[PDB]
Amino acid sequence: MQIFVKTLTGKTITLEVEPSDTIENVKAKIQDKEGIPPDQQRLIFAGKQLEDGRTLSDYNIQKESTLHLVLRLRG
Amino acid sequence: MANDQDLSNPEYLYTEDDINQLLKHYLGLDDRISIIQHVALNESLLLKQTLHQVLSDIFSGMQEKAVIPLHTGNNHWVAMAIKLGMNDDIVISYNDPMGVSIDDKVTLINCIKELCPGAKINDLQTVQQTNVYDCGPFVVDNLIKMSQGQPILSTEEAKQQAQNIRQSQVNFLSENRMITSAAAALADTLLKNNNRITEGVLVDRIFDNKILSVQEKQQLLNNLLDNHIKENKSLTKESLTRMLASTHFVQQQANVLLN
Repeated sequence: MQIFVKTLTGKTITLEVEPSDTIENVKAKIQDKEGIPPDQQRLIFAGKQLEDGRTLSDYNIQKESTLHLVLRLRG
Repeated sequence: MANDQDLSNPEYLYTEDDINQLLKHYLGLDDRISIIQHVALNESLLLKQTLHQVLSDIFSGMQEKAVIPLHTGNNHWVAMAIKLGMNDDIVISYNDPMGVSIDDKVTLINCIKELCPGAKINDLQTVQQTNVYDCGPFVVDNLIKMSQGQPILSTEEAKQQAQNIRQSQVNFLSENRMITSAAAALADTLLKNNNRITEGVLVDRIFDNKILSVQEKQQLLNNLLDNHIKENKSLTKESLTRMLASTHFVQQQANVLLN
């Protein structure tokens, strides 16, 4: 299924995912596409930060859901 | 892989990516053709912005023509092509493989009238698709013929050739999946643990690679130098894979690279 990730620069990333994908898997896909290290990524769905070892279905992410991506400063 | 990814299924349903890969294969050597990747009827703003961008590039001479597989519904794509006619006018040719007039897609029409009311619209309105799964093959074949200035398949020709055009397209899709998988494996070995790599680091990693022979490094690097390694761009896994997939090297050694 298709999900979208909003970024602070106003661009929307489109990802192809499975409900069984881990959050870490989703961060790996963002790294593959955007060059962003997973350790710099914090993902949010509907007011909940996404924990790396959970799956997309743990958060009831749906087809065409939108996530929010925030990058860490420094680190 | 999911069962709905099996190319041997005569009823395989094309994805947006399949269509894009086929148009790039059959039309993409000509840099002056815009191949539009993701545009849908249920995205009025994005659709108006993409059409504005395409018409601007054709008017401003940066592009000669454009092919647009427009997604209108469940597994349904319509073929829209845009080009410069012989009378200093923009010519919009269109065919729905179901034979529905362009007037049924009012959001598209009102978008074209709003953006270019002085464009000519050739709605070829030709029934071709005879089942729910053949929209993919025909949008691809239509866009190629329209951008070549050749007549699209008639209703009767479409019935005879439906299986042939699908066969040769999925033959490419199968070869292309292999090339992309090889390119992605090679990208992994070159990227190591990095989030991005510069073209300069890419060159040094190919030099230092302990798997490829001297002759393989030489072919790969000559391929890259032909179109890349000019400004030390920073690459991701995705853009490196695309770069490698386009090399003669990976196309000629994809199987060796995977086994």
